[PDB]
Amino acid sequence: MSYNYVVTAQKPTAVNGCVTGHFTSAEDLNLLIAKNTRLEIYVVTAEGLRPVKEVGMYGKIAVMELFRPKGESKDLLFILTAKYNACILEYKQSGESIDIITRAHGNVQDRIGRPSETGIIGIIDPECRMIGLRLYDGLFKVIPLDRDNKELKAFNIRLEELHVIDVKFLYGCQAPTICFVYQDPQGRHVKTYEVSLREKEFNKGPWKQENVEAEASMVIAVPEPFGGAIIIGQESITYHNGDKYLAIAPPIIKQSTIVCHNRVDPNGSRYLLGDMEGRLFMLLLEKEEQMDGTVTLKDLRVELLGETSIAECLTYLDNGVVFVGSRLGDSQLVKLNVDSNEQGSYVVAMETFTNLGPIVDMCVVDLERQGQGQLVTCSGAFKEGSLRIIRNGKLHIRTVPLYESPRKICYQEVSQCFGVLSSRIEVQDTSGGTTALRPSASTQALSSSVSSSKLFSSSTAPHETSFGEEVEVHNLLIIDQHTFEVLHAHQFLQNEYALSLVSCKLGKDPNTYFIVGTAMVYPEEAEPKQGRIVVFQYSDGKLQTVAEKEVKGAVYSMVEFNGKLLASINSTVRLYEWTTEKELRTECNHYNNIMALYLKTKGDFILVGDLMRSVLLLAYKPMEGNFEEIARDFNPNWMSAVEILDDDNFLGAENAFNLFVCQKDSAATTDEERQHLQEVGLFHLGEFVNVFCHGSLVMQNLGETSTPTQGSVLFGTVNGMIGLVTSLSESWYNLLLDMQNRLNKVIKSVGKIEHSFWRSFHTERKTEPATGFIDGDLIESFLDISRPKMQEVVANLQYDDGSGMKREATADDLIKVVEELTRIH
Amino acid sequence: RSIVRTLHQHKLGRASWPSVQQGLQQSFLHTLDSYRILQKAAPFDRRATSLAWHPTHPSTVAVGSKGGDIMLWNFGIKDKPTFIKGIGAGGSITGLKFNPLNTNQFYASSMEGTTRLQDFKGNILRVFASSDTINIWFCSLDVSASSRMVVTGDNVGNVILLNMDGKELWNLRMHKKKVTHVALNPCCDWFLATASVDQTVKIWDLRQVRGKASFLYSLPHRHPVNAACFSPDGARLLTTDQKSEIRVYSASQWDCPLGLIPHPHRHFQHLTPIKAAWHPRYNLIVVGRYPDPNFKSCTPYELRTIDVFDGNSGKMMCQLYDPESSGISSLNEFNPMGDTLASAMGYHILIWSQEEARTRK
Repeated sequence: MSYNYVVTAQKPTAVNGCVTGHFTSAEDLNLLIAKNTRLEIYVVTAEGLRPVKEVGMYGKIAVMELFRPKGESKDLLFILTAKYNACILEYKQSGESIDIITRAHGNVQDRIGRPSETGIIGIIDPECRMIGLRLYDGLFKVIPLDRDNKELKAFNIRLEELHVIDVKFLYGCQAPTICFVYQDPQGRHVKTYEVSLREKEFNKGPWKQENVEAEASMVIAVPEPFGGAIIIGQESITYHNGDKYLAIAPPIIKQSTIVCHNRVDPNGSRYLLGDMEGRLFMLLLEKEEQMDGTVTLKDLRVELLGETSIAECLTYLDNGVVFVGSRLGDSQLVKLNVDSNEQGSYVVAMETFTNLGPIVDMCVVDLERQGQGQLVTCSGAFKEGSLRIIRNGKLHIRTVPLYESPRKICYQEVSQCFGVLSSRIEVQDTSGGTTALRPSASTQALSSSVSSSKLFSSSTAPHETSFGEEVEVHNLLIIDQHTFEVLHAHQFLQNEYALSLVSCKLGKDPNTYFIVGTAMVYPEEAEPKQGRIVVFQYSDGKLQTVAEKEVKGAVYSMVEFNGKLLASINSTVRLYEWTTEKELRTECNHYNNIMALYLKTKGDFILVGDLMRSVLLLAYKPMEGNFEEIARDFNPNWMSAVEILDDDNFLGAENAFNLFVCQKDSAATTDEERQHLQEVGLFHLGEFVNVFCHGSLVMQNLGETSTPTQGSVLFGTVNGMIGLVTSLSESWYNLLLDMQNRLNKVIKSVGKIEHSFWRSFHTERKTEPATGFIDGDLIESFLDISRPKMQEVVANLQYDDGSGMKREATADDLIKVVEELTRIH
Repeated sequence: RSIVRTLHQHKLGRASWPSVQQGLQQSFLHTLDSYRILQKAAPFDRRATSLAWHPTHPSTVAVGSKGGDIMLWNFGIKDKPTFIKGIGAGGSITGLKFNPLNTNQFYASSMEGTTRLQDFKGNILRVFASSDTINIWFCSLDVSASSRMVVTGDNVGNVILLNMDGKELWNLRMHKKKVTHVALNPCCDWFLATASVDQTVKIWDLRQVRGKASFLYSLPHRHPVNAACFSPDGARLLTTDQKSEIRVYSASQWDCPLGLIPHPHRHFQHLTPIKAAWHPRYNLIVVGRYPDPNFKSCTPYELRTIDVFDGNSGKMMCQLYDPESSGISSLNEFNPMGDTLASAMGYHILIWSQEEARTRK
């Protein structure tokens, strides 16, 4: 009865991976970039980046590595998806026609196994004798790179080391040989193994196991002439090769963890390293000659080049230019100068590339014109953090840099401003409290008002705090809707985290308030035991504390509900009325939750999203002043967001990157059966949804009803993807399902992945086919194939145009249909 | 690590899902320390031997006794639970799983020697097999839905495997003595586990083997085995002995173990044998205790209680205890949901759900 259509409004922009090589031709230096379903191919030029190709895959790309077997004139490409579809691909270009040929393909899924904590790891031997994969604990998977291995059959080798951190193949080995860092009760260690194909087993490695620093975290395999291995930790850098050992401990690196690496010089003399604070360093290997003409390591040095955006990945490109691929902020092309600039930096930004992710929250507001909704998102994280204001017309995005982390947003029309929670990191000062590490919005506001609240500062056993601990400082920012200037910043108490915010009116009170939920945060507590609801009024350019309500736990959620305030505090849901004396008064409570994290309402009905009891459907009863449990989805699901499509349809998103839709049991003959929600829709989306919201960014066609789709729910993702979910009739659902099956019979899938397999609901507990959801991207892909291909797709297709009797469908009919679908976003 | 910060990081993509699972494991243990208030109790006649949950519904449960007496009970209903009696002397039910199709049905294995499928209103729909000669009876039973197969164990060493409509092509002997437990994987369909008094536990491939111990893998032990249960994920096998041990074997090279969880659950004649169990949505283990003066105790205080361990580490994390229940918890089973626990002690059924909340007007 629930039939859904899902479509991309803006593809995800975050980069999950990037590699450089010579893939499109031997002479070009190509950069290939992975955005979670999309693969972008560029050629690196003297001026910047030239777009060459964009493709979609039916899968989350988890590994992307170039390699060149013996006898190949240019690199091949190995890719593994999150659903363990493995493929070897070759680039083929002729004229304006570009094709990706499948050189090898196969499903490498094991029948059983727990995917590892440190995620998929994939490595290729430098001589391309084999591929090595760390997919499951206790095993190292080897794919021999024989040309006949077209099904990508593999074999498993036992690993005695169950918790591998990183592994690389070594250079200068007669057989493929791995070196890897692991952790065990004795500490962390580095060890090596030779790889015997005949025995399909490890043999003793060329050098013994060595102890390394307790926080050794990454391994780099150094090419010739150096050979050996680099072990990167948080406070030290070491190099190992046989009897050769060389360690340095430059203090400069201790402040922030190094998180990515890429080889800069072909001979291994220099590498670049990027940290979580955006610092960019060069690590330099000094050579020592030997009597036999070999080269050994003389010394190690680290040199700070400067600051960049927080880097997910780095690639040295050419001409002193580096690409910095970021997932938490915009990606960049930066220039490295031999001499520093006026401020002492050797790094110069050349180009910036938009990243909306992570989109932690958003709202819809008719910012410019009535009825023309725009989306306002809290985008980014730390010094890269921002607000983003997105509207169509492809789209325009305005950026408001915050240089700290925004968390939540609401709009308060009567004051013509926005309230935004934000937070920044500060570190301990020399003698006093804490000091910030950089300027940010909360430190650059036009005005400020510290919280003078003492609601539980008295009669609360204080909890000490030690030295070395950094602290987070949270603020409520009042932001002008027109200028986006920081009008006010209200800083909360030390160790107090502002977590939720709503702007709404309650009861008969004509004032409009900002309502904030908070939590007192200490590192050692397994759960918060204290929180507040705080009611502010905005007038005369400042926030005034109007009222407070103390609770013994974290105020995870608050929502306006029929002129009352529903709030979730640790294991309780409480409904408060706003009295004439400006106080919250309990009407009723509901307790059958572990932690009620997400709330939405519609009329007198309440949808509750639980931490672990996935969803509950409640109704408020005004004539009884209490709650009744209406129904529940008895299937466990770890929710990340929820939304109400209507009184009978309930949307959910879960941590395995799937969506589902629940309905009441229409075929229920008893109260007990009536109490069971039915999961009627399932869909493997492939993204993590953090927020749903009602609204639309298309110009409203006043009198828009009598349309192929019904309803509009937008959602935002970690990767910056924006999507829309809408409802369909039964006939349209059947039509689109037939169309998708037929396209799957016609469309060539890169890596030979079936669309049904990709979109199939999949967890570690259960695997079932999808139902009730149309992948609108697949539907829209019809319009880009040639007309004979369209005719074949629609060949012998029965179709009912408008209202009437069924007839043969023509390609132009489906062009019209899909074009109509495309206008909903 | 103050979860909410980690939840935000996960929303940023920084923190991985398993880290979240770890934090929430910590949270569930923290609230499990508040299950201490024993909510409900329910008696009937002779000892309990098998336990099962209604999969879809949280508050409904089924239990099978020493005297072929089955009970089906729902909470918050007060409608005087559903009962069905049997012979009462030598018809001890020993295996009990719901029907994946018609939840008002149930399979059953009986000391009488009749693997049956029967309704909660009493009508026997079908017998599946039979001994036809006393002193040879069934002890264990389990079912799989994805393949629609049934499997059941004897007191002598032979296992039987049926389809949902009959069609027996199995009944080769696997062991030399009684088979206490046997089980199927839920996420795959075609590897099997069986346990025996022969001090060995065996992993089969039900489609390939036909040759009377042309098995797939064999894991030995020092003592007999009372249970061998798979994970929900399918990759971790739990095994539980009769003297003092627990072992965890992995998907990766079944032979060698990952870890030993030593804990005494010693066997006895009139006692119901003990059955460790997983928790469906975490990496926990739940077990009942039975003190032994000869076991080398690390703790100076040794009381009978329900212990809760971690799977992939080795050590404990929680202990449930409540007076007025100083008997020994033979059976312990969590819900598929993760919010409820049931215990079956001798002549007693206990419910341990979470306690007091605040109130409304």
